[PDB]
Amino acid sequence: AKRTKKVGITGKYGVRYGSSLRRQVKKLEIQQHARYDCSFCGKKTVKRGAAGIWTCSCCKKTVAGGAYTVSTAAAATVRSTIRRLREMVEA
Amino acid sequence: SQVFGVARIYASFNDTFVHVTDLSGKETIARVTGGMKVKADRDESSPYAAMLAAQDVAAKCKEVGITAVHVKIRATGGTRTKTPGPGGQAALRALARSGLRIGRIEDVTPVPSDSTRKKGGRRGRRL
Amino acid sequence: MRAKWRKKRTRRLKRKRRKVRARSK
Amino acid sequence: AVGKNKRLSKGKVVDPFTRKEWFDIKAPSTFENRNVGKTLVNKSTGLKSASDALKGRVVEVCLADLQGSEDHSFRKIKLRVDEVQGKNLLTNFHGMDFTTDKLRSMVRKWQTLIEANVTVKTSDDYVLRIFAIAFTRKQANQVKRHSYAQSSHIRAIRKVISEILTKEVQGSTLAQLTSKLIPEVINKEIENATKDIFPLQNIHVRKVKLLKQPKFDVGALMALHG
Amino acid sequence: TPVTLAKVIKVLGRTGSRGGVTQVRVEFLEDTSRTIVRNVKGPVRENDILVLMESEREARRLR
Amino acid sequence: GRGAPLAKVVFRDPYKYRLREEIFIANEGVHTGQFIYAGKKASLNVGNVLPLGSVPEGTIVSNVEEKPGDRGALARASGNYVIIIGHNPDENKTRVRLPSGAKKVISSDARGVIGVIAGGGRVDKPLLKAGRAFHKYRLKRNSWPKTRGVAMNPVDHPHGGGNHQHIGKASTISRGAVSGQKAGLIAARRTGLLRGSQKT
Amino acid sequence: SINQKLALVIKSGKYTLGYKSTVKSLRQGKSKLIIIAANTPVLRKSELEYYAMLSKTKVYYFQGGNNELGTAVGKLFRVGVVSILEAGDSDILTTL
Amino acid sequence: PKKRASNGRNKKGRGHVKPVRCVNCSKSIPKDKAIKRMAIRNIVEAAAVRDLSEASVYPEYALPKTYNKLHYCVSCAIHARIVRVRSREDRKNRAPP
RNA sequence: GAUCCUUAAC
RNA sequence: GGUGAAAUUCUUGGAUUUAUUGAAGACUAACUACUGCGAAAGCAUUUGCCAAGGACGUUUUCAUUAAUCAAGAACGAAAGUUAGGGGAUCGAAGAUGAUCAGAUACCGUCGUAGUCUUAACCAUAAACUAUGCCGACUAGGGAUCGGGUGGUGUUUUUUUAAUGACCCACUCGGCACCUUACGAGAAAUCAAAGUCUUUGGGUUCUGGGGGGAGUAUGGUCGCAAGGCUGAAACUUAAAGGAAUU
Repeated sequence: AKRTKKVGITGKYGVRYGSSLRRQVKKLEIQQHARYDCSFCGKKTVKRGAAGIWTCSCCKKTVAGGAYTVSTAAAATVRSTIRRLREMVEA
Repeated sequence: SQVFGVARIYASFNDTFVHVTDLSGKETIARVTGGMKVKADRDESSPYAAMLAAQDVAAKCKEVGITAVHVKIRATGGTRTKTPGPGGQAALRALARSGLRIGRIEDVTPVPSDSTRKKGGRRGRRL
Repeated sequence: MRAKWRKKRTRRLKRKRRKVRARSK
Repeated sequence: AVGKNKRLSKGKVVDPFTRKEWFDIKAPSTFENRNVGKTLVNKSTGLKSASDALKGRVVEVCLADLQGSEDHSFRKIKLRVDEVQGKNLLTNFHGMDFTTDKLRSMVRKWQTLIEANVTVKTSDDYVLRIFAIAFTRKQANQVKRHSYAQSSHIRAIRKVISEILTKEVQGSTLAQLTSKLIPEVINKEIENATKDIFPLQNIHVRKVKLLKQPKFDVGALMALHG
Repeated sequence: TPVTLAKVIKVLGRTGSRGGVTQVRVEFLEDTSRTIVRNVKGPVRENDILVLMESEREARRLR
Repeated sequence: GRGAPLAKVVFRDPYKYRLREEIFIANEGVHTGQFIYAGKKASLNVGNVLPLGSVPEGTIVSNVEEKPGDRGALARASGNYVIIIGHNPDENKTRVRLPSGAKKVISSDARGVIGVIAGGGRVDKPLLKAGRAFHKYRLKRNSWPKTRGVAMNPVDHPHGGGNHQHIGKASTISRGAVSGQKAGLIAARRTGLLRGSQKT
Repeated sequence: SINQKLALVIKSGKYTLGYKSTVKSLRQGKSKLIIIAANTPVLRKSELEYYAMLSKTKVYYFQGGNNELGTAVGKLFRVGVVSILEAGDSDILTTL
Repeated sequence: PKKRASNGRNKKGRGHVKPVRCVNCSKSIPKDKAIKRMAIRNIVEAAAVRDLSEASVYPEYALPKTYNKLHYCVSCAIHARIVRVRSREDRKNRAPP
């Protein structure tokens, strides 16, 4: 069944710490505990080891990423900016 | 033998910048504007004040020693009014009367391709 | 009295009533 | 504001021309006129060596002045000084441009305006962004009022313009680009390539911008051997 | 003081809120085919000669 | 005690037959088995160690040196980076923008890793727990918990004492104050909530 | 386009999926086209390209990873490389 | 009641058009409801035509002209007298003088 | 641009 | 620098004019229209990929599969909420100069939230054509968009084998415009608001004098702001619509 209406993963904190704080913690904890697609082997086996370390169980490759996500929006922006400047430099 | 500079006229509202630079633009001559000629703040864009500033600039640049000037006239532009002030009409006539030779007059007012945002609000300026 | 400002005044009154009832609850 | 400024200096003249001097600026060998004008500079003191301050100046010059022809009046050319040798500093192509009056005169309503732009690198390692404008015209014997394009003519026209420009630049260095830009072979070439799609007059090429400068020019071609 | 003596050739109508001036067309005795537009505070007939200190003004309207 | 992952990366010794192992601050996107390229001739790719004179304007760098050869000082925390503002070849220098928003001119020979540092967003998550704070500082240092000075005796702090918990005197302390006095807001140019932004 | 012709091959032609069958067919010389995903290991790409240089077999690099290559080939699993043994009704061999 | 069958604008089959700011007050008005007028003038303002022709270095110069489409709001249009109130049956004329 | 107001309806 | 005029502010530590530039974020001018698409909100740089759509044309297929629809859903300008990113411009609040009898307004100079984006909410606008949808019929005319059809009609390849764009007429489907009144209407006006006392083509929704009042209460949805549902006691003879001088 649907065991919780809205607390989701943060049902472990029960009643304490405040609804808004538990809401933020929910948003980041689902991210940090989800599995991510490995861009190398192409199968969803990328898990977080620690904040910033994202290991793949099958291809045995660790990626450096965000604290709670495999890649952050700022990282993607940096990649695009670096690519644009590099391509401009080459030609 | 004709040595030429560039006029760089800014006929904004409430101001008429006139200052002649070299063909490169990096070296400037005779930066005089309406304020230095008119005392009252409401006439910094008057045709009379702009004519005075322009003829002062013409004298200074002719005594520096240039014979011709390519004209580059410009309104406030960008987001702003884009309609040139009275200085635009006054200053070019002032240079022509001074006798500095004139060439290649062109409007260099900066128009935007999809300007950022006008000033004044959605209801605008409710004067 | 503009209808929009009367609407705003009624929302003000509604908010105050809800506050006093929340107190008395 | 002659008498409005309460203070002219918060912390509390020598004429610039005396320390300044004239220099002569020349164009490359692709234009029929060589001299383009004069320019003030500060005196080359040994500590500063104002030749470096010269080596980074750009001059906008009218193509009518560079060609002695009135029909080139609506185009202008940026010339970047790159080499200074003894008061006859010579520039190189930096970019072409139109005049705002000509653009705004050629832009009219009740017709379609097509624009294309490319980012092609020449064969001498120059990288040019070229913009080409085009307009639609009513044919003769036409009775319709506006003569617009069906946005598929626009797409095919933009494609053909882009590929003409890319093919032209890929195969010619900068000097050939200037020497084929000044007679505007591109206009009739592209009208020839397009005329079976939509009449499309006024197909001038708008401004062109550079990104590079040349090297130290030591051994065979145009700058020192004399 | 350099002055220009120029004759009026055309009267264009009374100008201003109160009508105290008339907008007129003045042609200089020297450099004929140089015509200018000015304002005259009094009444003007044809063949009327006006002495002016400075000729570098156009007076279009007054409001 | 560090929010960012580290990168064990091995080079070859150019002068002797031996492998050299280095400790880098992992940039976001680096993975094991990735070749990185340290030098003035390297490409502008993430993880490479170009000098600022070799990178162009707008480049995202990290682990930037203050002076060429101190092996990294600037933008080392998780998610932090340095922006290349501009260059000047004569008297070779590069203006950069730091994570604090401060601009600094430093020599063009100083090096940096291209990209942003991994571990970004770390302070987004609330700890929720004095226990989480305890485990966070247990690896860092003995700076937790923090007793408020107002809650102590006048022997123990400038703020201590009174029949009500209050500071008594202004909590903004001058820069020229001596040790034992510099408790509170040292050299505060302004105080209170700012109705403003950073305004860099 | 390319996925369209791959689907046409699937409908009409014969194909083998996977690196082991691909290498077997390359060895026996009866493969005509090789399609290599974008995210397959570059060492595997080098090995397959060497096998194909030995076999004189055409190699086409798919603009997509193994997931998208499997979707294009019509299957519900990842495919890193697919060897087209023949097309018949597809011009996939002639083109590209 | 309905003053104008066109609702004082030009929108039939749109619902929404991008607005444009006015030039006098910078009011944000819909483009179809703006009162655009094209200003095309000689730069020299035609009183110094001969003066600049004689002061020019090149004879037979083109004497270039400026172009700008200029957008007006309904409030400033009437004040500036670019439009004026007309009779009820005279409001239907669609052509310019 | 200050030109704000008008012992109460019939 | 701005303004009716000024002033706040920035200036022998050169932003405030030029030359080269570089960066950020937003925006997509002129072309731009009584023009296009979308169910509406809405949508205007190039190209690519992805799936969709109207109209047309069909001597193609199925054969009533249809119309509107309580319940129930999807999408829904702006502002607003939560949290990241962003944060250039303009800018609820606020600061401040002026005007003023006062000005916590208009005007001027800054400026946080916001404007932008991602994820999640919110579900309201004069969300208007103030006109529900479907179907049939009833005047004419020109123009315009998309499709199609016909014409020893116009122009360049190569005036020679294929054609694009034009011109003329016809037709379908559109966004729309002029005139009377066939009619309708209280009129303004309306080719629908006509074919309604000569009253019936199908169907959904809503209203029953003005208030109180979109209030109270009970539900229900929302984090909240609030949304949806929604009275009565009491009070009042008018309130209103369209035209006349």
